[PDB]
Order: sequence, then C-alpha cells, then structure tokens
Amino acid sequence: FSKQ
Amino acid sequence: PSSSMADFRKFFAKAKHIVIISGAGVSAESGVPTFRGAGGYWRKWQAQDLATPLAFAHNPSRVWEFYHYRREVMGSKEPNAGHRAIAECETRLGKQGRRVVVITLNIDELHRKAGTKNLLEIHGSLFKTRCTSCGVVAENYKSPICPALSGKGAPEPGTQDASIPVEKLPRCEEAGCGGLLRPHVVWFGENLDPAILEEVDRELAHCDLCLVVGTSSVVYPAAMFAPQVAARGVPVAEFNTETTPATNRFRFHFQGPCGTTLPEALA
Ligand SMILES: Nc1ncnc2c1ncn2[C@@H]1O[C@H](COP(=O)(O)OP(=O)(O)O)[C@@H](O)[C@H]1O
Ligand SMILES: [Zn+2]
Repeated sequence: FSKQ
Repeated sequence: PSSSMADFRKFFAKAKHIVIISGAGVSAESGVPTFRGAGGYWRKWQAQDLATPLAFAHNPSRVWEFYHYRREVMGSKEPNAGHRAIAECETRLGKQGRRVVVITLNIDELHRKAGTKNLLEIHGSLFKTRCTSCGVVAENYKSPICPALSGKGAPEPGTQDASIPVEKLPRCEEAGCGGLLRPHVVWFGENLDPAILEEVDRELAHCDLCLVVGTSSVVYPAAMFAPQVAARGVPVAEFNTETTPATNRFRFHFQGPCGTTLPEALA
C-alpha cells in the first residue's frame, strides 16, 4: 500500500 | 481509553513480544525538523512539497539540497529519553527471552543511534540511497554526500537553488551503472516495500502488547497497524501529546511527551  | 499507568504495567510485566510503533513525535522531541507542521518549512516549501516523486521529477537538485540539509543537521541531533527507554527496554527484555521490535516511520535513524537492534524502518532512511536506474540500495553517511552539495542546502528563505546539473548529483557507483541516486525514503504517494510490510505483518500477528508513540495515526498504511493488533484482543497503548483520530480505538491513552511517559512505562 501507498504512503498517505 | 484508559489512563492507568498501573494497569499498563501489569500488562507490560507479563508481555513476551512487544511491538512499538514510532512516529515523528519521537523525532520531534530530539529537535529533528519534520517540515510537516503548520509553519514548518524549508526555504519556501514543506516536506509535502519536496518529499514527492513530483518534486524529484521536476527539480532533483532542490530535492537533494533538502535531503542534504536534513542529513547534515543530524550531526547536531541525539536520541532523547524516549529513544533511550525504548532501546534499554529491548536490551533488558532480550536477556529475559522477551522480544521487543520497533516499527518506525522515522527516517533519522535515532532509534539505531540509541542502540535499538530490532528495527523496521518502513519509510527508509536519510542515510540510504537508491539508484533510479538499477534499484540498488546502499548505506551512505558521507558529509557531504557529493562535492557539489558542499556547503549547500541552507534553509533560510531566499537562498538560491544550487541548480546542480544532474550529472553532479550523487551517482550510482555500481560497476557500469552510474545512474542518478535518490534518497532511499518513501515519498508521499509511493508504495511501501512489500518485503518490509511482510515483516511488519509477522510482528503484528505474533505480538502480545503494542505501543503507538508519537504518531498522528493519519499516515497510511501505518495508521492501520495498531487496529489489526487490537482485533486479536491485544492491548494497544498510545503515547501522544494529544489525542488523534485513532485514540478512541486503543486500550490506553497516556497524554504527554513520549520522553516523559515512556521511561515510566518501560521501567
Ligand atoms: N513530543 C511528542 N511526544 C509525543 N507525540 C508527539 C510529540 N510531538 C508531537 N507529537 C505527535 O506526533 C504526531 C506527529 O504527526 P506527523 O507529523 O504526521 O507524524 P507521523 O507521520 O509519524 O504520524 C502528532 O500526534 C503530534 O502531536
Ligand atoms: Zn545503479
């Protein structure tokens, strides 16, 4: 998952 | 959430596998600049401006100046009481056959400098490079990282861009590559390393006590780690100067500076  | 140091200690005294999630609040207590908060700026930009694929695609010299400045100021920064209690706790419990692991969003390595051995740096490190061509990751502590950055990175408003030609920025020394290096730091909008997330998942699935120290719990997917721990019924204790959007989902909320509360908790 991606960093916010 | 509960405010009882007494009750946390009863859990702590019995815990065999403790996970400690640490965010910028731990670094901030050491005076490490996040460039994140309101008014927290490098020259005319903040981290959300410069810590992005966009920034590095437009102006990699300016992104390197920013990271060079951050690398350089670490020479004047030391671990605080929070880092130390965490490191001393892992060492004391390790002798007892009890596991302590730190999962940090911080990139300043101060947990390491304090002596933490069981560390997962999910956002990378100011002191690692990655090659934009071959992908190789290397440790790099050199001040300055390249000669063209000598004396650059000054943070004052109005400082002229160094405008270093990309060939004079840090270059991959791997035989035959010579590609352009970037900081091995996860930037906003980038995916975390799946290998690291696999390790994080292993610790989260086996721990019996979880601390969340100095993070706003809005940066994802890090903000979801402590919830999947509580799901198993595992106690989660939050150490923050203020409540976060995740506070009401935790067993304990100990309000205050991490360096004030952590030594009592991990004593
Ligand atoms: N000295 C401190 N001790 C504990 N928490 C702190 C301290 N200083 C700041 N914090 C908290 O750390 C969080 C900082 O948010 P942020 O900059 O988004 O870091 P992160 O990306 O690691 O979540 C906020 O909850 C902030 O109030
Ligand atoms: Zn390379």
